[PDB]
Amino acid sequence: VGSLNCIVAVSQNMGIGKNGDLPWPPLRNEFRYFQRMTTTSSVEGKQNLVIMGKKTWFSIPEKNRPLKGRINLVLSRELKEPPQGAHFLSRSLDDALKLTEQPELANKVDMVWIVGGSSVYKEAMNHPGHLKLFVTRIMQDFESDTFFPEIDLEKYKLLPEYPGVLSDVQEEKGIKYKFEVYEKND
Ligand SMILES: NC(=O)C1=CN([C@@H]2O[C@H](COP(=O)(O)OP(=O)(O)OC[C@H]3O[C@@H](n4cnc5c(N)ncnc54)[C@H](OP(=O)(O)O)[C@@H]3O)[C@@H](O)[C@H]2O)C=CC1
Ligand SMILES: CN(c1ccc(OC(F)(F)F)cc1)c1ccc2nc(N)nc(N)c2n1
Repeated sequence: VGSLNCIVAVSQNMGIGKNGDLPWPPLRNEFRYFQRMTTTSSVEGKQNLVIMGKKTWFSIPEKNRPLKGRINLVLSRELKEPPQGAHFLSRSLDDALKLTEQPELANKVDMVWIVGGSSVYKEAMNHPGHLKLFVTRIMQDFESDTFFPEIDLEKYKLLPEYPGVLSDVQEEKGIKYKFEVYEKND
């Protein structure tokens, strides 16, 4: 394993989802950023693993599942096999992270990316160890029914810079947004 990361886009009121989709209209360059960050692996011959909950998997349009060029793992205690198109299934986050140590993954996985939803983020964010959060701040309030867990700034430090992460305010479809990276080591 090459490390543990969360990536999310969040409104000003901490919203991430509404009725099975994002709260805001599609931001193409935000999606392009998500796909680049999650897919890009520096270790030759390895790929990244994306871990997501069951509702997040079904929120991706079927033509775009699995997320291409990544190993897709879904968390569910109800499902008996990965949902159709997905690669692995785990009943907990610890199980998923143990799975990466097993022979079928131990030499394949470079970065692990938690791509949502809320319960997955909350647990990962309180997981010991070095962890980065890649947060897109959507700089407006949007009505939401799913929210990002609190970021404890006593442990997570906002970085001044990060390679491959544009620093400046961005705007698509009249909506301003900014890419941030946070890091903890505990
Ligand atoms: N803005 C963004 O960056 C993102 C937005 N989204 C949006 O967020 C919403 C989906 O989020 P949310 O409702 O939080 O759903 P999740 O994706 O977290 O799905 C929840 C289901 O996942 C399973 N689950 C979650 N955590 C675990 C776990 N730790 N161990 C075992 N199973 C687990 C359970 O399945 P079971 O009941 O089968 O046990 C649970 O019912 C959607 O609206 C989606 O569009 C999603 C990701 C990112
Ligand atoms: C929910 N999800 C998602 C939804 C739909 C998709 O279909 C596709 F790929 F566009 F075809 C792909 C990814 C997203 C979408 C944008 C996201 N942004 C950031 N910064 N962080 C996340 N975790 C996130 N996750």
